[PDB]
Amino acid sequence: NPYTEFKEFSRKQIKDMEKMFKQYDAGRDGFIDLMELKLMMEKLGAPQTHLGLKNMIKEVDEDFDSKLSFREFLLIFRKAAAGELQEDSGLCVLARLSEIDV
Ligand SMILES: [Ca+2]
Ligand SMILES: [Ca+2]
Repeated sequence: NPYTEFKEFSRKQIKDMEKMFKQYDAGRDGFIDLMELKLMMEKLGAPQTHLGLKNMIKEVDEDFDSKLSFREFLLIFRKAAAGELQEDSGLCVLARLSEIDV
């Protein structure tokens, strides 16, 4: 339940993040993998290097399967709002360029 874990976000914000997550999960498997993340960053207008994509995932990949669950996607926005993302890092750019202002 993301609504009890991520209290810093409104329901509308979480739903918007859910909508974006689902947009880029091309295979409907419930995850964003590296290839899917590559495509998302391309379509946001800020393509990332292969290693940069890997490092983006690694920062929030709590179950070490090299792909992002919806919970881990939310962790990106939590980190952005906790002041923990490095200036102009891939994750910072993702959070900025999404329509979601946390
Ligand atoms: Ca997927
Ligand atoms: Ca994972």
